[PDB]
Amino acid sequence: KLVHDVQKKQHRERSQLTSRSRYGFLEKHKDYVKRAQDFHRKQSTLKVLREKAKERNPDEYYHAMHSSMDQVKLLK
Amino acid sequence: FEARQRIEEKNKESSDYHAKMAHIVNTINTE
Amino acid sequence: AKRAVVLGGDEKKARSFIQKVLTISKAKDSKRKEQKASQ
Amino acid sequence: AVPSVQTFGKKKSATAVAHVKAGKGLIKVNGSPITLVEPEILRFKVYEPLLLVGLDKFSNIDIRVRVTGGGHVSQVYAIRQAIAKGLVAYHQKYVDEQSKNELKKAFTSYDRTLLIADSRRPEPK
Amino acid sequence: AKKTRKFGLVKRTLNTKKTRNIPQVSSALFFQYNQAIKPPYQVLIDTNFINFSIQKKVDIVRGMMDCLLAKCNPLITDCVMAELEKLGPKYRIALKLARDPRIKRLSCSHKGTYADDCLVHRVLQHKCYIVATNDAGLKQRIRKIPGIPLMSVGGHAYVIEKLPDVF
Amino acid sequence: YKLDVLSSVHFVPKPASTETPTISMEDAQPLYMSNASSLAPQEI
Amino acid sequence: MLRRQARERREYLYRKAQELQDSQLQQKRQIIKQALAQVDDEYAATSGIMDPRIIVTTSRDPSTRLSQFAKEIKLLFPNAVRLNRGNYVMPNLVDACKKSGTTDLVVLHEHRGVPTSLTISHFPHGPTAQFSLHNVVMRHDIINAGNQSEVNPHLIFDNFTTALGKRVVCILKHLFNAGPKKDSERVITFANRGDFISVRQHVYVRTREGVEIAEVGPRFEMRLFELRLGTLENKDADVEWQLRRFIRTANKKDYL
Amino acid sequence: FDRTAKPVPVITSEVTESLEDMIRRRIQDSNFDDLQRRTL
RNA sequence: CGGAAGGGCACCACCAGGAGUGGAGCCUGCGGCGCGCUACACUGACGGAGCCAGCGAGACCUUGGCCGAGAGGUCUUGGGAAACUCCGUCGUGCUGGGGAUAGAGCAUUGUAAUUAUUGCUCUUCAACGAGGAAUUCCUAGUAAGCGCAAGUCAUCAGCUUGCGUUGAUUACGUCCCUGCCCUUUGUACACACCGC
Ligand SMILES: [Zn+2]
Repeated sequence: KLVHDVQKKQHRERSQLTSRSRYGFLEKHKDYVKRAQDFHRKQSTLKVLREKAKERNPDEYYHAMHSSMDQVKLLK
Repeated sequence: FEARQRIEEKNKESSDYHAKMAHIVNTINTE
Repeated sequence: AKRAVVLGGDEKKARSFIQKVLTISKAKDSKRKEQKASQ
Repeated sequence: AVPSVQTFGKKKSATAVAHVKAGKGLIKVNGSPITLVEPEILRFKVYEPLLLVGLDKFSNIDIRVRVTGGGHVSQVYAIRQAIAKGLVAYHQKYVDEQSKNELKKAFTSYDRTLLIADSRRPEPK
Repeated sequence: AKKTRKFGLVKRTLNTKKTRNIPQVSSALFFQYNQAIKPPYQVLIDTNFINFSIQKKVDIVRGMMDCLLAKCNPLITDCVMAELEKLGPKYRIALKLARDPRIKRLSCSHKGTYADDCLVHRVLQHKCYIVATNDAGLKQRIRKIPGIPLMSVGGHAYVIEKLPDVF
Repeated sequence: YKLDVLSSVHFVPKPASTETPTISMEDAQPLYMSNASSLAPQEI
Repeated sequence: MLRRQARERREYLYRKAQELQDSQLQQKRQIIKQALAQVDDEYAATSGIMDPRIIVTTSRDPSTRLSQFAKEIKLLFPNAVRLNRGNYVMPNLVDACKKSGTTDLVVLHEHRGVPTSLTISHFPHGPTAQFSLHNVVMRHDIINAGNQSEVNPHLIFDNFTTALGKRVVCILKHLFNAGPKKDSERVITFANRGDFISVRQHVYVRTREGVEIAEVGPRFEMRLFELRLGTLENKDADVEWQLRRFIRTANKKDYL
Repeated sequence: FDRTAKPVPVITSEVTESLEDMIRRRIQDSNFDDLQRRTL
């Protein structure tokens, strides 16, 4: 409503130390939250799979249970 | 020991500030 | 695995062409989908 | 097909899969003969069921054992459990049940943990 | 599907997951302008409009000319005429009013006597008429329809809403 | 009865069906035991 | 039997969800309760009916100091038995305790002889509380002073306010023995002072005028930092409450 | 600077006197929580 | 307020044993107190050979090839632990157990102060000769021995926590002692027993 543009200025983000450029790309918060979301998804699916393997119930019967290199490839 | 004392001091000052602002907004609403 | 077949010339480079065109179209489709997701 | 029968021996953490079929009379463990088991003292602990019951049945029977898991003593006990289970299973299946019962009686009068597993589960006081 | 089984499957659901017909816009419409409405106007009459005109003593043709400052042809459908006839003996004056050599009637092909749906469909299909009314439901539906002038009766004479050239 | 018919394994029959001097066939005493003789010496 | 345990843990999860929803409904209905004018589920099924039995057990290859401390906790509780876990896996341990029929487990962990962690588990798929216990002082650490009186002790709980405090006081209450005598001699105190609960044994006699207490037993401040729904075998069960350390108000928030 | 967690409280004579006085009050009142036996 | 009688329990008791702490060295929590680890050798040390697991899956680890005694470095690929078993050397001597300390050398890492650290080779071979007064813990896959992995909000990094491997001697009775507890109105319902 009542705000100067210099008040609305901009704030740039500084970069990795040039002496420490072996380890690259100093990570900020947007990258951190992307990484954390992907790791949370992996942990969720892994917990699901561990729960299912804990409740396998080993009497399940499904009917599907009744079943040179280029020269080698061409021959096969 | 210094950590303990500093936490105590910060909590005391925060409580005093909260009481002061509650009193100010009370005076605003009643005056 | 695929079927090992032997190719001569024009048919080989034509399959290279159709792979190129598929890759172009996949990139453009993904970019348009991302733009629509942002919108 | 060829008459075959598969059994499992299980000590502490030693699994022993045993395939038994008719054949020339060979007893092989992990691709080696049974006369070359590892600890060189418990070789008789693994000969125990053969010498208990006699050697003619094993002259008729082919046996292949493979073993995974567990230390040395645990593996030897799993091998002998798998051999006794396989032999009495083959005898129950493809020859007379009277000889099955005679074998079961001889083995369980010598040592019952030949056949059935001794899972030493805990207990509180 | 037990209730405990339902709860278990919902918990596993959360953990796992974590021809057509598009009617063309009329060629009469710059974005909301409706540039096919130039005088003399054609105005669709409704029953409540006739009755409130009788109540406030404004003439239809001449009061409408006083509103729009142009000649207006009022048109009455068969659905509206049937609603008047079914209202009947207490609105005999409204019926003799709507039956007139200048009120050019226009037919319809509808199974029913829903004047609101008749008028809404007319205006959806053509967008050359302006609608005359005083009813709130029809007002809201036509206000949602884009680019159609609404003309209500109110106060001492008619009022017109969605026309650009009101004056 | 209906629930035992449904959930049981073996055959179960219908339970029952639902003046004058009456006889009770089942007697919860050997029929030559007097009531005073059945009463204990502590409870009297 | 594995199908039994799976079915029962699923029903237990549903029952805890229902109890949470009904407790929120009770918090809603409490506003009406002041206009006109209780224990947990497992401890309700076995509140005062059956007396509990606990197994206090070491972590693994414990030092002599930790074994002394485990014996001290065994002497603090009534109906306790001491258990030396050596080469017991955790599934077989809780399986043997379930099979034996045991009300609860208390496993201890130390650091170079100084106890620091204590986890309690209620056994029919009950909750596990993980406490960090800091300021340990043992009777062995003090002196040859005699022996614990071992009578069915009285209980004292100070400054337990929130729903978390209610959960904790119910858990510890039902670890103790039910229905003590009126003139029961030793009293266990559970003081709460800013998330650091502290326990002490105290004997007391009523004097010619008042009371006079003697402090005995162990002496240590514990502090809860986890409360898991399933038993401690799982490490994948849902968490009912989890201590948050790297939050902004971490050094000011109480009962969190 | 600033800290991150509650400091573990050191036991002193004042707080242990306060605590034994609390227990004195509780016992003198004979009003303390116990797991009373279930009736019926 | 005190006693008596009857009864139960307990590796804070008895009984039978085992394994530690306290002696040396190293490490580490407390300010002298305490916890772990390695030793004091022949049920061993050393050299060859045999080989058997489980828990674990957020410029990196790597298979293979090269050279270097080793430590290591070099070029290429993708995203199977120890104790143990057998054969052999040594033999009772602080000896070859022990590896403190010291010297010399070789390589890696940071970096630039001839800086610090790590790993390897050779030489030097200290204390320790089975640990007083005392003290602790323990009854079965338990005590003890041996390694492997991971650091998943508290606690831990010469450490905590899991995991597998090898696996015993001795009680499993008694209230005699040292304690602790319960009862001294069957209250409850048959037979029996007891009867202030
Ligand atoms: Zn119509």
